[PDB]
Parts: sequence; C-alpha cells; structure tokens
Amino acid sequence: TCPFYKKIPGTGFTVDAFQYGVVEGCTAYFLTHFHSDHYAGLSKHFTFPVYCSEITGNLLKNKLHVQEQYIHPLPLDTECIVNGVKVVLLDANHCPGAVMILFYLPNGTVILHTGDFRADPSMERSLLADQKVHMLYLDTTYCSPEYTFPSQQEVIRFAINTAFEAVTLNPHALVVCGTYSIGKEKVFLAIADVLGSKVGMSQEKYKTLQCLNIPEINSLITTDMCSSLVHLLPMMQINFKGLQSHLKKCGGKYNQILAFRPTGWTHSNKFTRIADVIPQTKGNISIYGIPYSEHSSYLEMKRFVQWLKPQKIIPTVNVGTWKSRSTMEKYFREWKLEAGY
Ligand SMILES: CN1CCN(C(=O)Nc2ccc(F)cc2)CC1
Ligand code: NI
Repeated sequence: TCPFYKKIPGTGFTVDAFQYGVVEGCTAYFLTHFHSDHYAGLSKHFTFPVYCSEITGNLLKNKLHVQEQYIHPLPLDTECIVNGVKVVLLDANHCPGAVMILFYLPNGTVILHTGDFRADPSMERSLLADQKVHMLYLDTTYCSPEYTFPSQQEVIRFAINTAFEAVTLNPHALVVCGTYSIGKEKVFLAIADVLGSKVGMSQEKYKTLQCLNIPEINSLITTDMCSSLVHLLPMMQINFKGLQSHLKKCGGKYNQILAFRPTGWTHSNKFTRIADVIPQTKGNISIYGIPYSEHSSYLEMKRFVQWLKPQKIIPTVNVGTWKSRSTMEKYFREWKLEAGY
C-alpha cells in the first residue's frame, strides 16, 4: 500500500509510486527520475498516465517498453495544466532527466516535491523566486552535519589530472570507470575527453546513454572496446579480482589499470581532503574511490530550505527509524529559529 508521503493531497496525484499496484484515487502518476527505487513497478503492461521529463520518457519507452500512449513528457520551466491542476517541472541537478515538481493546489496551497536533488544557489533564480511554498517534500539523504563532500567541479579536476598523469607516464595503461545506474556521466566523459578517446561500454549501457539528449554523444561513446582506452564496467566488477579478469580479456594491449569508483559520501570524507585522496593498489591495478555526489550536502540542503522558508517539511528519505526522524526534525527547527521564519 502506498505511503502518505507519496500522495499529493486534493490533486489525484502520486509521486514515484509504481510498486503498490493500482493506488485508490490516483488519476496520474508522476515519475521524478529514472532510478530503480523510484520507477520500481513500471513495464509494458502499465496502462495509467505517466508524467515526467522528455529524458525520463525516452528511458521508459526504450528500456522498460512502456507504451507511447501512456507517456506524457512535459517541458521544463513551463506552466502546464494536468487533470485540472497547474504544475511546473524544474531541473533537480541530480541525474539526467531528474526533476522537482511544483503543484498549485485548487485551494491555493503550493507544494514543492524535490524528488532526488543536489541543492544549488542557481535554484534561487528559477520560477521558485516568485511565490510562497507551503509544503516541501524534501530529499533528506544527507541531512546531518557530518555529511560533507567537495563540489562536483573539484572532484572532476582530481579525476582528469590523475588519469592524464597516469596514461602520460604509461601509454599502455587502461582507465576503467564503474557504473550501476544513470547519473555521474561527467566522470567518464571528462576523463575520455582529456585522453582523446571514446568511452567503450556494453550494448546495454550504450542504449541507455543514447536515451539522454547529451550533445554530440555519437562523438563520445562506443561499443567497440578495442578502439577505446576508457572502459565502463558494472560497479560490482570494480575490485582486484574483476579488474584482473578484465585485463586478461584485452589481449595484451595493456599492462596496468587505473580504476575509479564514484561513490556518494564515505567515512574517509571526515578525515581526508580531495587533493590528499590515495588509491588502493595491488600489483599493476589501482582503485580510487571519489566522492562524486548527486545529492545535497548538509550545508547545501540547509541553505536551500532557509532561503525557501516552507511552512511544513515532509522528508522522503531516512523515514524508517524513530532516531532518523527525530534527528531530522531537530535540524528543521534549528534552521527555522536561526533564520526567523
Ligand atoms: C483528508 N484527505 C487526506 C488524503 N487526501 C488525498 O487527496 N489523498 C490522495 C489519494 C490518492 C492520490 F493519488 C492523491 C491524494 C486529501 C484529503
Ligand atoms: Ni536518485
């Protein structure tokens, strides 16, 4: 059964609610982004209206084979009427196609649902600048002050400089990057660009990337592994055993692997600056864990909420324990008292 924080009151709408069968009273199902915890349940057999971005719609059609007649893509930054209710989709600064949704309820209430997001000051000059938001359904993934990490730009600078140094010292080194979902494409694209290579990958991953509206993508990716010195593999294979096995398959073209695992936050963020990060090494294989986040840091989240000044906050992540719920509620009260709303 569908939980309360996935229902939008007085609209007939649910958000990211495809794993509960037919939800009583739901006339339209919104999907914020194409990550499996959120799309869980969609297939070629779904026959209710789905509202989403153009990119999410491309993935629904081609990867999950949802029929075209049920996919309703909406442009960003544009007032749209859906089943008698005004809505707006805004970029969430998460993975490709990820949106936040603004709902203008018939009674005058205004709700913002962030989906998954990485809060940024640029959001303070979207269509949010205008009007009051009464209720905020908030991505609280990293809602605790211990969660610090660098900007995406600083992490990409580190990865580019590391890869370029290694391959210039050894032109027979292979670079490998882990993936298990869409998002974080800049990691492998930036490294391939500095090295003058296309990114090599499976047919299945190539298909997924072709759905994303990335400019000049045919120039950047390929299924021909032999032509490429940046390879993508499943995240599960980014370990000494799996990389040893991959190196065997490359027919003596390479004699070294440099690999990257883009994680979220890890406990080594409490001790180590991005500049100081070192790999794990065994023989001719080195593995770097890099803290590339597509979710708000604690400080980014706090700044956005203190700017927005919502009347009520409904968390959508870490909702399953009393300890987590009490911790989040204490932070929301601190933020409100400090800022005066
Ligand atoms: C006192 N009620 C609370 C629930 N409520 C509502 O509208 N629920 C809902 C159901 C299904 C859906 F899709 C969306 C919302 C508002 C009035
Ligand atoms: Ni996500």
